[PDB]
Amino acid sequence: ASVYAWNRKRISNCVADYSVLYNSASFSTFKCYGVSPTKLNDLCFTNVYA
Amino acid sequence: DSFVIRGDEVRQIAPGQTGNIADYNYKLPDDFTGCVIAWNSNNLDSKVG
Amino acid sequence: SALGKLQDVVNQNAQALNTLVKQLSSNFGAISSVLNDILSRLDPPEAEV
Repeated sequence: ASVYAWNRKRISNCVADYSVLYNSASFSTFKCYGVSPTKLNDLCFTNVYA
Repeated sequence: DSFVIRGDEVRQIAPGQTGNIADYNYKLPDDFTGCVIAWNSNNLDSKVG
Repeated sequence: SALGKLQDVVNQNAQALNTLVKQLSSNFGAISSVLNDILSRLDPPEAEV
């Protein structure tokens, strides 16, 4: 979508393995602010919007 | 400590960084003291084939 | 209210203890007031901060 009308995709009732994101080298920038990237596989969330 | 990497991966050469070469090839200590060096070397470390 | 001085001593001591205990629930400008959450959420260079 466009940035002025950015799509909000809810993520819930799933098991997320962030390793497939971390092991992907196609990303030019990989940066987290309030959480460690390698600890993401050990935490439980909700309200996830992409 | 000398090594040759890609252009975008030089930002990973810092204490407590996440990355591909950072976690599998070369990791810096959190209390690292010193300097890092980087310069473009495409004219020597590249070939047509 | 005849025993007000001893009751005042007891109340001040208990109230100071309770305020000290309640101060553990303040994050003091951090992300959380629970150390376990900070340890299990962040990398060490920011966990130290």
